[PDB]
Amino acid sequence: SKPTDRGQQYKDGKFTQPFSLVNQPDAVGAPINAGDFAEQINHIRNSSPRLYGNQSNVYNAVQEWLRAGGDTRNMRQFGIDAWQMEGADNYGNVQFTGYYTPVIQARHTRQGEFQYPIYRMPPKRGRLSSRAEIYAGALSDKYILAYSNSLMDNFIMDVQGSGYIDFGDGSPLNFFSYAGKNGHAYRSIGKVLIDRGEVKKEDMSMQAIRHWGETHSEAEVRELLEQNPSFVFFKPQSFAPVKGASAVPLVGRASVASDRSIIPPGTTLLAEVPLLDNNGKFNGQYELRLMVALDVGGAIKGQHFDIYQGIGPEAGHRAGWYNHYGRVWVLKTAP
Repeated sequence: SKPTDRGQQYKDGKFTQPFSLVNQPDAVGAPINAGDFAEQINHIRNSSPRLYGNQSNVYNAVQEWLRAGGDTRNMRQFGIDAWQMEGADNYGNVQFTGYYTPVIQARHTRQGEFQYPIYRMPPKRGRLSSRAEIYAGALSDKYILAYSNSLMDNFIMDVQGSGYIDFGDGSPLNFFSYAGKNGHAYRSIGKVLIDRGEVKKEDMSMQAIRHWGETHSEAEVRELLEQNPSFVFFKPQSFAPVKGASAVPLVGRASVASDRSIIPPGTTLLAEVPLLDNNGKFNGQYELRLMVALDVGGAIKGQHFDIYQGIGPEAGHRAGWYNHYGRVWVLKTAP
């Protein structure tokens, strides 16, 4: 009837439309990320001047409001309208998932836990080998770019097509991009997990696949991954800050991926974000933050938001691996 296990709340009435204008958002206090929000807007200003010009009236009003105190009760003084989203259940519970930029730990030689090679493009002959054959050592060692400490991390990098690598020697972060693919068509690992009853369809995502790997043995991970005979090859690439589809560098917890047809890029959002414990479970608390839609995702549709958590392990922990719920108000100004 009315579950609360994932952060759902029912104190804002029943919604009859996708967005509803409220006199004052049901959120106490001020956003906690004013600095990050400003930094995010500055990135839009410099990286996407066209988008900035079109939304500047909103950003300016929000900035003025924040400097004056940022309390949600004083938003109207600045012409800021708050449109509450009905969410996934028409009770205002907005579906939230998280994503982040992983930093793969790797070494130049195979040592200790680092035993999973990441490859550059081999000759056409070697490209014919399946993932299983490659895992078995079908390719020469001269094509190995690095030895990671996680087979699952390598796969997630395969799907993404690129990834950041830390060799642990204090040198600059390494970036590797898509160079090519092997001669085998890919198969969905997520579909395999869904068919096996291991992961729920609605909770399926790259993060969910990541969590499955963490809760399973090396043999089980390898067995699963081998169900996809495709394999990806990479090449060194000059470092570039993480950007969303909008081409704007993303600021952790100040940006989201959203459905363009519902929440256009550049849209300002005030959100009560559900916090998670060490097991990825809603811990009872929420954080009031401002965020801008600056990315998209293949499975991020409707009123579902994918919060960019940032880069590294901490961002990874905050990302979670299944659906959670918060409240969101789209901020706009009336002419």
